[PDB]
Amino acid sequence: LIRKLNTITSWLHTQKWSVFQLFIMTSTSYNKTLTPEIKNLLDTVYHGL
Amino acid sequence: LKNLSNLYIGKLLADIHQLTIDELDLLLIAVGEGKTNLSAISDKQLATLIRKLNTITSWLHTQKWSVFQLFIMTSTSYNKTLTPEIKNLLDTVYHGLQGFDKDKADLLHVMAPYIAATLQLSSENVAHSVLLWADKLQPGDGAMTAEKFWDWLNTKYTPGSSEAVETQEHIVQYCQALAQLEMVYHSTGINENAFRLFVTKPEMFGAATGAAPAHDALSLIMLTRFADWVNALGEKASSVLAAFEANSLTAEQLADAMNLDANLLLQASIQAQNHQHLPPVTPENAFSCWTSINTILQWVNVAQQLNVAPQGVSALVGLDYIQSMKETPTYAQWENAAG
Amino acid sequence: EEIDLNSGSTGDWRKTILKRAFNIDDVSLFRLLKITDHDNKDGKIKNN
Amino acid sequence: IYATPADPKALLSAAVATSQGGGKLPESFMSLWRFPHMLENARGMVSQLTQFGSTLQNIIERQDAEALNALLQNQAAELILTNLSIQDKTIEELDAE
Amino acid sequence: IYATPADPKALLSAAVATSQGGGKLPESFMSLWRFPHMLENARGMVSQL
Amino acid sequence: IYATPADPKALLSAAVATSQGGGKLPESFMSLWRFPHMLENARGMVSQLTQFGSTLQNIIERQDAEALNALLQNQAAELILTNLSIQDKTIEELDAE
Amino acid sequence: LKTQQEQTQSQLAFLQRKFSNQALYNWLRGRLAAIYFQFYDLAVARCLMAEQAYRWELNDDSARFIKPGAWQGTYAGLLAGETLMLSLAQMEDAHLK
Amino acid sequence: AEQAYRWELNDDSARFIKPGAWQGTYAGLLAGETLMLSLAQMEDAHLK
Amino acid sequence: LKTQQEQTQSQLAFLQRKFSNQALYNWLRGRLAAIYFQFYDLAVARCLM
Repeated sequence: LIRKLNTITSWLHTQKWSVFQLFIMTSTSYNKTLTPEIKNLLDTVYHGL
Repeated sequence: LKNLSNLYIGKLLADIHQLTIDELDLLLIAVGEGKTNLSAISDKQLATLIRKLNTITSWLHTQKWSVFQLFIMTSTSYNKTLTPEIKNLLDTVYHGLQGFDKDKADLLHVMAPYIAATLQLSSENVAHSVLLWADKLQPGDGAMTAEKFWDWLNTKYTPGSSEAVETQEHIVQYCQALAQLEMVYHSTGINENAFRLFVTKPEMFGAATGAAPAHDALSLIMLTRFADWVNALGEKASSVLAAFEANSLTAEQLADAMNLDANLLLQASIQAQNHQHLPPVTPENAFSCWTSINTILQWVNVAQQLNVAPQGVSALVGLDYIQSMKETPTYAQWENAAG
Repeated sequence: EEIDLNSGSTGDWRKTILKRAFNIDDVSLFRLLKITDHDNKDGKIKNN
Repeated sequence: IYATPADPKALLSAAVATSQGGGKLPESFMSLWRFPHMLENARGMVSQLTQFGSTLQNIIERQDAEALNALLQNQAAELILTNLSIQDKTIEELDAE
Repeated sequence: IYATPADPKALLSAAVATSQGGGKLPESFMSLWRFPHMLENARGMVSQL
Repeated sequence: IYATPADPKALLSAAVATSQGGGKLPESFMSLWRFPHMLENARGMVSQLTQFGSTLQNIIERQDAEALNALLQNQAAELILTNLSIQDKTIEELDAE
Repeated sequence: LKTQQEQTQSQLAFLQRKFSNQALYNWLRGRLAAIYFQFYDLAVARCLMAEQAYRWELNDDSARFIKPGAWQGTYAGLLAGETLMLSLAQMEDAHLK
Repeated sequence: AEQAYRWELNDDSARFIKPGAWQGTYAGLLAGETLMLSLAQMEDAHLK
Repeated sequence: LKTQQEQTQSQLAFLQRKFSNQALYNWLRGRLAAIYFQFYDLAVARCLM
């Protein structure tokens, strides 16, 4: 665990990323609120298909 | 001596906040307190007034705005002079609507693009909100609305005339009111969706139920702070705003948006509900009304400043010496607080 | 001795010392418990 | 005790999208024109629509460009005012020298 | 007493709009041509416009 | 012995192309129309096709130009944060004096 | 620097006083967009008339080429004309075949 | 074209062409576009 | 410099918020490319005829 944490910590520093950016990319817990961005997606695909 | 003392108080308020007397007056008008007879003010009101002036003045310095700029945004004293900008507005709208039929339109949606064209506005969605806001406010001596405006524009106004009719005084004030609200939108920096919600359902932002949304100094600060909060949420702002308009926002969602432990907001939510606040915080408004959100966030900000949990802050409030008259916190309770 | 680390618990001197030792609040201490123990169905631990 | 200055921070902005769905179709009308003719008429009308579409896109791009230039000039003005203050201080510094 | 100078001041300018409204339509004329012909001729000139 | 630092070095990036072959033709169809008619209709379709192609290229150029403007603007913000740290140290240096 | 301040103010006055200012484009955008939308409904109506004529001519009142949503409010109608042109082209192909 | 329209459909007052396409303030810009819409409306009315 | 940071952030917000932003063009490109492709097939069929 310590070794993995160090690898990631060093890397996030190197990439200039916060732990929060990592979390966004790695999280499997997804939002359920329907936002304008998705509404636009659904219309775009709905009509496209 | 009493009169001299009261004149002195007014002077001090101006000197303290680096305002001239003229500026103090304009600010007090913008605050809404200006109508009060300061000479016979209660002590509670005076202290409140100082706090409002302090808050607003600090904010104007923060925003780098003059008092005159604030005054322009808050004033209801619209001019009646008919200027080229308005003459151009009236001709554009007049022609755009010559075929307008209410049976097929709500009027506001039709005017929105012509108004945007004349207010130098980038989005008709905002123009829509501005016209709606103005109708709720009913600005000017004529208590003008878009429908009254249209009846006049279509019946009396002659495009290119330059003389029109005497009722144009109300029309000019209405047109300035639209410009005023436009400046508010732009200077506030509020998201278009957030703005539509504010105008459409002001209670979400702490308005008294059924009130036209205000554009006075306090309203402007509130909206500005809301906008700053949204920017802080950043890329997760969309989720939070969508859940604000749709009343689904909760602690877990906001905490995720703000990079907080949900337990921090949950505990703060509870303390906000346990403690008495002017707008009471209840489960029903904790994440729905902006003022309840601010209350919860203040519980958090204080807890953060002191590096304690919201529970710790609550315990400290509980040591209030006035409330202690019944609680009489024991030494042990104080030892815990110290810990 | 039991120490109640629920973030919603009130304190006592043992709880205060533990926070003091780590310079953290009750909300983050509760989370720390969950980091160390994902099975504990409560926030209470003994002072082992 | 030396009071060490606090770290600078990044500023953020949100860019939350707006949304409006598309339109419903109008009622069909039985025209007297035969399809091969009505098609051409519809085509000509669509071409005129696409021409307006192109024009509108160009107007929008121009609108945004002008807005940016106005912003930039105002920003320049603010920075110059600050620089004037700085230069004035340089003169005061020389008087101290 | 050192003559501490006043702070630099901002400049401003006015850009007041001019206003020229529209006019009246010219008198109409009855052409010898049927509607669809004139319609296209008008379309033609409007395109040129 | 002074620890002489290593020299700075250049960065470089790969730019490997993607590849997609072209389209296949659909089956030939014989319509009722004689050659010059269909030639003109085909010409019409091709002209409209070239018009869309022009539009697409213009969108693409704008798409990429805007991405660059956003990139550059984000980069400016990053450099400013570094500059703020430098200036803060400059003030600290004067306090040391 | 004072000169630069004055020059900056001059550039700004020019930028705001020239005919081709931001105000012009906001006006043009608004007015054209209003036109564009109305023109779009008329374009759709002719496209629909061609569609009904198509259905009449081939005795097949079920075929559909014109779909709702050509005008997307989010994007202010951009590419609505192009969308309709594709539908008309699809009809043409169906008719010929 | 409007007068021809009226004659064919037996109208005395139908109006599509309205004043205002030319706005001197804006140097006549979009006057053509304004007229094109009005002609399209005239045509649509004819077709229906 | 602090002011420049603010101005920089304002300019960025403008680019993100202006109508002709990156999202717009990404959308237009995608939608048009899909149209262009289908149009191409129809044009080819016409050419083959």
